[PDB]
Amino acid sequence: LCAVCGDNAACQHYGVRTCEGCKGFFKRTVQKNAKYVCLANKNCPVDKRRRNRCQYCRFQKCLAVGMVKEVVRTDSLKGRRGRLP
Amino acid sequence: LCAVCGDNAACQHYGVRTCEGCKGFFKRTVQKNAKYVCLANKNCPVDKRRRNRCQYCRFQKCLAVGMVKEVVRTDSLKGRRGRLP
DNA sequence: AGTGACCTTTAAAGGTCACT
DNA sequence: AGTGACCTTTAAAGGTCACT
Ligand SMILES: [Zn+2]
Ligand SMILES: [Zn+2]
Ligand SMILES: [Zn+2]
Ligand SMILES: [Zn+2]
Repeated sequence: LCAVCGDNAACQHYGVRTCEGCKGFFKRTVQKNAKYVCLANKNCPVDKRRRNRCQYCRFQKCLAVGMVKEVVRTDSLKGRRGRLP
Repeated sequence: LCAVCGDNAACQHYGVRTCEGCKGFFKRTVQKNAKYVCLANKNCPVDKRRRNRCQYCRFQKCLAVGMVKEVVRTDSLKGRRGRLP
């Protein structure tokens, strides 16, 4: 299951077995180089029910569990689907 | 282009860019743990035309170009299709 | 604008069988 | 029994768009 939020997970995404929602979130965050601010103490619990309630803490736990930014495509590799040789 | 025989090659197989024929040859050789003997000096040229005329020299150069035996599935992984998680 | 269930696209695995 | 053109299956990458 998903290491950052607990939802159901079929395979690994950007280094960690993740939910479909946390694949999309982590992917859009890095492409847009988004930057967030947590309205509370950076201790927001990130489970399936509270997942969207803080984008900072949800990205913070993304980096903590070990999702790697470099996997989302950048420079030459942007746009191509599937595995890269 | 296929590194062992020169035929056309679409992708990489067991570590080296190879044709379908040399993918199949290399895979069954290792599964059957086959062992060959070269009817001549072990210098037999392996191109597309003479490709099947000596299975030792074609296997000899197969390991030389650098395809690795471990990729074909053994023990736990025998029988399973596709990429491994 | 952001979300995420759903989809296509890849590299590369093995399985198949007319032909030899 | 051996070959190899062809097929299906894997994980995992991006793209979509009704819903919010
Ligand atoms: Zn998730
Ligand atoms: Zn927070
Ligand atoms: Zn070849
Ligand atoms: Zn020979």
